[PDB]
Amino acid sequence: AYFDYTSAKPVDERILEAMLPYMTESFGNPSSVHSYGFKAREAVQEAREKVAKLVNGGGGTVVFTSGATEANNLAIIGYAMRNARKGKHILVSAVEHMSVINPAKFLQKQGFEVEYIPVGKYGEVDVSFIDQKLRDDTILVSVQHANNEIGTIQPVEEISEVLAGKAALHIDATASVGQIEVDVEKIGADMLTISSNKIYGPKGVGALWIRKEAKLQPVILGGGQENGLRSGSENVPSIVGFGKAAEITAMEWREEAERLRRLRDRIIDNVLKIEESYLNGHPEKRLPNNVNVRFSYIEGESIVLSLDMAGIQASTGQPSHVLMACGLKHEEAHGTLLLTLGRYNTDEDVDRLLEVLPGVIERLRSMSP
Amino acid sequence: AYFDYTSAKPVDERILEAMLPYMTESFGNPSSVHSYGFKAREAVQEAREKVAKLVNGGGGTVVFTSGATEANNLAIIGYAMRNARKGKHILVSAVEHMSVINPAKFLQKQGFEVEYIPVGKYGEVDVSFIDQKLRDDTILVSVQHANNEIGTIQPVEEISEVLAGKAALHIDATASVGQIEVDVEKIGADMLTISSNKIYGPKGVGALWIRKEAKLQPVILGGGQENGLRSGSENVPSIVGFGKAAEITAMEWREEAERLRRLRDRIIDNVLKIEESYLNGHPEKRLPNNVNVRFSYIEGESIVLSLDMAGIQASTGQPSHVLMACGLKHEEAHGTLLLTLGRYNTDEDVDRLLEVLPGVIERLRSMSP
Ligand SMILES: Cc1ncc(COP(=O)(O)O)c(CN)c1O
Ligand SMILES: Cc1ncc(COP(=O)(O)O)c(CN)c1O
Ligand SMILES: [Ca+2]
Ligand SMILES: [Ca+2]
Ligand SMILES: [Cl-]
Ligand SMILES: [Cl-]
Repeated sequence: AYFDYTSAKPVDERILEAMLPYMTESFGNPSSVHSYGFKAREAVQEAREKVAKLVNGGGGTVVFTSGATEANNLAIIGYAMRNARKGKHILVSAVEHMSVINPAKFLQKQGFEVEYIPVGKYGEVDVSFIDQKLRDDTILVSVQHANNEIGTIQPVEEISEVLAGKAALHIDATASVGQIEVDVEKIGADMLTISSNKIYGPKGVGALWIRKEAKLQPVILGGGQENGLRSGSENVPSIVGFGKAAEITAMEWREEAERLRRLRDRIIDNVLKIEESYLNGHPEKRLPNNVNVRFSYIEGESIVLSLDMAGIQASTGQPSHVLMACGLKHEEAHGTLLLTLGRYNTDEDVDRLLEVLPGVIERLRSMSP
Repeated sequence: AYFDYTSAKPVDERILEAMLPYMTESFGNPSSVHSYGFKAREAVQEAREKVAKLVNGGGGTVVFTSGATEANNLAIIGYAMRNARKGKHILVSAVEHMSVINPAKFLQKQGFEVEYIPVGKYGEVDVSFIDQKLRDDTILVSVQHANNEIGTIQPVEEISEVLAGKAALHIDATASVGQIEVDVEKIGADMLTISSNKIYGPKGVGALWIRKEAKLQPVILGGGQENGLRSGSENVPSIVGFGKAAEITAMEWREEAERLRRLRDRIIDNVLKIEESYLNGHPEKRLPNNVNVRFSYIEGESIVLSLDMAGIQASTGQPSHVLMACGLKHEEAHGTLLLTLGRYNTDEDVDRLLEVLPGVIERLRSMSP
């Protein structure tokens, strides 16, 4: 029973089917000026449209990348380096993915003033902090749409109203696309990170959606693909799969989200029956697929081990920077179990989790001094 | 009939077969600490071994990337930024791929002294130039193993002897792996770029092989995968395909090279029967898969168009920086046709090319004033 979807997902069989013809039969380079080239270019353009449409991104351009990490690097470093003449103050949430944090830290070494936005006890960013700390030399703000570790949905719409026409807003939507509504006009994104595999597309591809008139400096240099912003011969099969994923997700995500919510709530209601159990992240303003719970007197790693031994895959998340930002003590954060759900989970999976987990907690507590 | 293999290749059916299980069934993240994670990690390690073995790279480490462009960026910018305290003089060949040149140009903006190595009339780099221009503050030299446009094989072994224990040698081997012998001990590479699709693996993956004790600064920042040098969740299916490609290439490349040579020589012998036809690149020290010819009074683009119309895919290569570096005039470089061969070419393809091409040249010349 697999409850580790936020670490990796399976490629939907429908997506694979769409990809395969581009591997072997129609394998052209989109830059080539012959019929094989043309078909590849047409496939890429299509795929590009399907990704844009998913997030209502007609007001900007999709840039294909090798995944969310590269796209986050491009958003943070690409925008900041390109726009540094307008100011060098940057605001980054304390609970961002490391593929946003470490680029921010790189910019600190390049002379940018990076100020981290604190979060409250459920991991919600402090919007009054952003309003207070916003300056005329603030050029960029990065706040994730939601947190993939503790599930909390961020108030990005409220943030966008604070930042309107003063600083660019980068929103990492890796955890939210296909889970909750992601409309770059509603949330006011200027840049939006998207992961292919998080919507059951192929690994190894993703995108940064960039709003019209937002200028970036490329990170990857070369033959000038992606209109100069991201060089390298197009990975047409992965792009096509990503496109198919996006189209499928546009049609199916609302139903899937409700199904996952149903399984999530079953898990949470019952797991919290365990003595001295605690939910991490917001209990309602929360991704449909996320259950993050900690247990007194226990190590998360041993839960994960015990669950593995019983054929259940899970995660725990140097303790998590996210949990520490919410104010957990070292000992509290060490007892954390992360169950993340997905397209192929069943009621039987949840039955199985719920039959095993209470005894796992009991045994590990028997061991605590 | 497809003669544009250096723009894109088909994925070998055997490679696809190896990849597929990791798409849907065994889809774990190698960083995950459960059975799905373990299998993914084992697959990646294996694949990694198979790529290293192909280039005799036991004396270093394979770093997986999204392809040759990213790997070239990593080699040039990663090494240079990391080692800049030892000097900031860099030597780059005049005929390098743009995914080496544009990173070099980026470094020029960062205060590095980049000096371009000239080539002679067949595109061979001037080794006496390198010896003359090598200084105690030269930290890096980038010379491709061979040129994918004009086919010329570079004297990298001789270059390595000049540079032994004074400057790092980066060799872009994107055009050579699987065509000619690539042994990083024989050619003295400190960093070696490898492309997956160039050996009929999946697009969207490649590697930089890095010799032990060579230090690089990462370009892509995040979760610290690839031992910190290249962050991002592993694209396990593409890595596995790359690995399979490498294993297959180790076994089959010598036979394939001879077959391609046989087809190449047929083409060259007969195409040069055309009046005022000229081979570009060295006629013997040349990749088995490369035919680059120009024709007086003609535009390469119209040849390519005419060939497309007859169901033959080819290429022409702001004129090519490679051809201009060899000293061609604008008008000469504009008349260039690039036929690149591959695993699936047949004698019938060559028959077809040779039946069509002479009449194509005649018609286009009828049009010249
Ligand atoms: C010799 C050489 N170097 C590297 C590259 C870059 O490869 P890619 O566009 O697949 O990233 C190319 C272009 N196919 C090449 O032929
Ligand atoms: C919210 C979030 N941001 C982006 C990433 C980076 O994704 P990847 O490792 O696939 O590049 C992750 C890690 N899965 C994530 O969950
Ligand atoms: Ca603006
Ligand atoms: Ca050394
Ligand atoms: Cl909160
Ligand atoms: Cl020469």
